[PDB]
Amino acid sequence: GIVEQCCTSICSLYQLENYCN
Amino acid sequence: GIVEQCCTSICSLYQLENYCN
Amino acid sequence: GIVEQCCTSICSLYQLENYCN
Amino acid sequence: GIVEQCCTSICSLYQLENYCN
Amino acid sequence: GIVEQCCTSICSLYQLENYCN
Amino acid sequence: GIVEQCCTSICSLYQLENYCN
Amino acid sequence: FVNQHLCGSHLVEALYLVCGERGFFYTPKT
Amino acid sequence: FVNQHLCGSHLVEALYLVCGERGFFYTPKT
Amino acid sequence: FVNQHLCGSHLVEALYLVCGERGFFYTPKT
Amino acid sequence: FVNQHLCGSHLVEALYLVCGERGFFYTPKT
Amino acid sequence: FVNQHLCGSHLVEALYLVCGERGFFYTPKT
Amino acid sequence: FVNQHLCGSHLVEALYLVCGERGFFYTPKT
Ligand code: NI
Ligand code: NI
Repeated sequence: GIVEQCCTSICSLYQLENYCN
Repeated sequence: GIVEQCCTSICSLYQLENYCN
Repeated sequence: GIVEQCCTSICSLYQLENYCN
Repeated sequence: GIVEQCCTSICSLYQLENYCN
Repeated sequence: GIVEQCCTSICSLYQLENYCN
Repeated sequence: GIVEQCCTSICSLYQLENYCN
Repeated sequence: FVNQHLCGSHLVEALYLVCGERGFFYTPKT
Repeated sequence: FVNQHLCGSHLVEALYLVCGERGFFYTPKT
Repeated sequence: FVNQHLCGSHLVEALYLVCGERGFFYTPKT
Repeated sequence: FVNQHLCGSHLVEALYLVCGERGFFYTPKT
Repeated sequence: FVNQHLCGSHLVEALYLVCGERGFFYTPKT
Repeated sequence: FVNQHLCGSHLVEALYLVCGERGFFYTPKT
């Protein structure tokens, strides 16, 4: 999920857009 | 400059990227 | 909606709780 | 204290009201 | 008081230090 | 660097002024 | 709990505190 | 839903949220 | 330049930054 | 150090930085 | 990515997210 | 009173606090 993708691992600002509305 | 533009107007993350080292 | 209400007026933590998953 | 109750352990928003004025 | 001064006027970190425990 | 001085170790608000402009 | 005046990032902060973990939807007007 | 960990600046943000105009004390040595 | 770790309130700040008026969902149980 | 214009959560942030650890009292007008 | 209205500490936050690690210069008008 | 740890976004908030209109540089690779 986002926590695994961005907190446990690392993610780009582009990955973060996956969770926009 | 950038600081004033983001606050009084609007700015993009792409403009902000110019201030990275 | 909630976003606009909290900013232009006032809102309670109880109203915010409606937006939890 | 609050650090032990809320940081080392976990606490609810209701517990946090223990430290209002 | 301090809360109102920092927001409506300006305040120094030195004034804020008076509110430390 | 600042990360070593202030994050890995600890630093004072006075040390932080070392990185003003 | 007290009432809240919350704009921008400050609202998302409040949502995060109130919800954790349950998560939340941030849904501003278009 | 289990509760969350609040430390440091995040803890005092949450105190501000809950207490607001009532005000609060943050006393970690206690 | 390698990417950074974003957790908790810092993660939702970054979601707000990227998404803004589009809005977003923060769903850690997912 | 420079002078500060500080409203809402931003003041509590500043108090936290200035004080740590000593802690502080947040005491707004009623 | 969306456009941003950013004042005070909120701009520095945005700079930190956009840059990490590369770092950044915060350079307001005098 | 011993000093505190400041990392990541919290470190740059503190830099903004101390430096304000003077501006600053955040250069973690240094
Ligand atoms: Ni943090
Ligand atoms: Ni703000």
